[PDB]
Amino acid sequence: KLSFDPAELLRTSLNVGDIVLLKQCTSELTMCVNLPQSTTDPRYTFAKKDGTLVYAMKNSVILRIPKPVLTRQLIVSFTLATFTKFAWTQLPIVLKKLELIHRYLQDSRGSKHVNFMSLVRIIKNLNIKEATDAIDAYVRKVIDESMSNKSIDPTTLLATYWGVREQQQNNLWGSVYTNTALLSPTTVAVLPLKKAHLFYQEVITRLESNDYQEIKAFAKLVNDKDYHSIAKRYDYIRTLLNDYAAGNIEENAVLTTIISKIFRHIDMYRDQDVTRSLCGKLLVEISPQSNSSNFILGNWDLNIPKSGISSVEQKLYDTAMPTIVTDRYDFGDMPVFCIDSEDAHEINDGISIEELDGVRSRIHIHIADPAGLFPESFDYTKSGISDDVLRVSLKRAFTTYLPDLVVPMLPKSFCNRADLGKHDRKTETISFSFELVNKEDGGLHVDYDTFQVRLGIVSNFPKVTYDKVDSILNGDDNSLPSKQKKQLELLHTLATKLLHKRIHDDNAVVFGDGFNKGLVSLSPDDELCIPTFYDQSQTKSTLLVSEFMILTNKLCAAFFQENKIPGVYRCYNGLNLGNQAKAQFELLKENIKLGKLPSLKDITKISSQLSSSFYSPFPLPHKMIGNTAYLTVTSPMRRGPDLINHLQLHRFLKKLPLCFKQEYLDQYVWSFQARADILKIFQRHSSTYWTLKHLEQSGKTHDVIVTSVPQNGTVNCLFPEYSYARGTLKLDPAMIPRIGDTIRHCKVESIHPLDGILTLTH
RNA sequence: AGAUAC
Ligand SMILES: [Mg+2]
Repeated sequence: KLSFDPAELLRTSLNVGDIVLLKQCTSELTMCVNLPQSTTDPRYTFAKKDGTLVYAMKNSVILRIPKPVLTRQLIVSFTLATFTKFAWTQLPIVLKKLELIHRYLQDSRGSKHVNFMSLVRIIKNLNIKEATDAIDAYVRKVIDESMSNKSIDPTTLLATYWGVREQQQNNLWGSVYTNTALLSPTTVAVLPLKKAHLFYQEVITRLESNDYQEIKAFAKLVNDKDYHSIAKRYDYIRTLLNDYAAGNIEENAVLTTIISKIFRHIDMYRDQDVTRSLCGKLLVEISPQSNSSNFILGNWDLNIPKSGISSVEQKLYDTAMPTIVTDRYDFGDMPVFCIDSEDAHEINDGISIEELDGVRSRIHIHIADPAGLFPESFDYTKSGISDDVLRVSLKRAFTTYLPDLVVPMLPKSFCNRADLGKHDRKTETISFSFELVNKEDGGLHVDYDTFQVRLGIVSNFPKVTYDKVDSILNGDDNSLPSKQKKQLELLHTLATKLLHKRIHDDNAVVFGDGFNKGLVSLSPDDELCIPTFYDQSQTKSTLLVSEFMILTNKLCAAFFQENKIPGVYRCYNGLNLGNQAKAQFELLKENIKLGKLPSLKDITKISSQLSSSFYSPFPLPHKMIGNTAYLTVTSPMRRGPDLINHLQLHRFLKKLPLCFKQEYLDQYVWSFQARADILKIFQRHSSTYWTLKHLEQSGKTHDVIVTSVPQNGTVNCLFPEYSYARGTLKLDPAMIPRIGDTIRHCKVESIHPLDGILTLTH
């Protein structure tokens, strides 16, 4: 065991024996020595080289290496020491490689990510002496050769991480993202030498010369409120403030000091902690009157198009057209229900039912077929991907949905063509058909032998929204044909039994009330700048739609496995938990069978025992949805995993050579999981920004629920009324509260929206 | 933190 397989990360959860890097101890190795014991305290116990323990949140783990009292302490310590030693020895050599291959990976035009693993492999497999010979070809040989085994050397891994954190300080690499489920790094940006490293070197130089004269000249202009000259003269400083508020340079400490000096020289801002919000306030103050300014949108990793690389790609997307334009089953005038919101972009799904008997119904799930618009759907002559629009699409591994804006994974042209829901238009689908039988027990049974996958056509699309459907199933609405209206009631009654089945039979875990309140929508102004809040609805139509997609996705799992097809699955492992905690958890899991579903107060206590879901190149149980594999196909225009599962289908159904061998898959799943993580983050970050910006506009008291153990006399908390208003409370020393506890009257200390900071007193 | 849709 000198190397390990990245796959054991997916197969395993955090467990004792794991060797970790913590956010606390980024420069010392640690090792998990105990798991959480209760809901009262859900932290893991880690041991340092010194035998000193550390208790930390599962998510404080930045990277993970999978697996007589004194002997145990001794072997724990000597192990950690050995790994550190061999790690340190490589490090001066690794820094040299990092600077070097940074020359080959960099793109001159903007930030560009790379799989962190692929990167580690290059570090290991590279000879500096051969790379410097006047016969480059070598380096490119090592990079392509990174694809093979796929095993990874832990010490090189550790050293590379350390090397990157070091060269991060020179604006050579972006942040290292650590996936929540695997607890391991996924990707890191490679920032351009001239546009970021070098630019900020010249900035620092020009600002410190003649004892910070230009800092001084600038701060004067600000105090004299002459914003005009700032524009002509000091735009490089606006840039700097911008890169701080957006979160691009928040890790370069020189620049933070520079910024401290500037605030120190400005009257209003002089005494205040240097926070992105504060850079935002200033930058707003010295820039022409806007209506809103979400600066998170400037973030390089969020990677919205602004000049750059993505600005190049959208120049293609704007003029791209799916001229790839044949043996499909036609469903005729059979009606297809596309139950989406009024404010929807991509219509990926439709439902059709045929009532055959009182006992039996046949179901058709018509998924848009974006895979069809590309030569790769059918072309067995060329292995891999030749197409521009397709490579780009897979790079934007999902559509980016934010309260501010949306960035579709696919071009507008391809979306109009592939979209469902266009009435009386012959519309290509991929359709999954099967039959359900009502069972004697009142239950329901699914005939997998009915299950069928076909390339179809549909054209009869009833106009429907989750609301219209709901008012229909209440009787409020009767604008629909009685034949159509009854297919809905039938579908709704089928889902109810599907859901009841998933709970009692698949031991699925399904959430109750309160879980998605105060979500964020922008409203426009006298410009989308007004936040309005809502709850995600759990209704008859959502229940209907959801139950079927879940089922569709479960079945393609079965299909891909039985036919030995490489697919992108979505998995969920859960946590390794202490025996007393596993009972606190299990006690809640029987409550869902019995009829009570968990409250968010109840979930807060449980939330300290949950994992997150992750994509995988091979089947693993998604242990929430049920006890079985799960492969997402229902949203091929907005999820890359689904989109890839479709190209495999096109190949298979036309009995062609498949598009992807299993090896090409692991590379993409890494690419996808990376982009998935970034998006979860920036979704939370922006909505938080807006939750807080509203709490600012609204003006001192609110009720909260405790969500953490006191660390330095302070707890984490959340607002029941708002999902993205998470803060910290300074506990009153006069008295300690448990997790899930409510505190009704609380004083607001500070609010920093661009930073996500919310502070309170009791 | 799970799920669906977007
Ligand atoms: Mg829909």
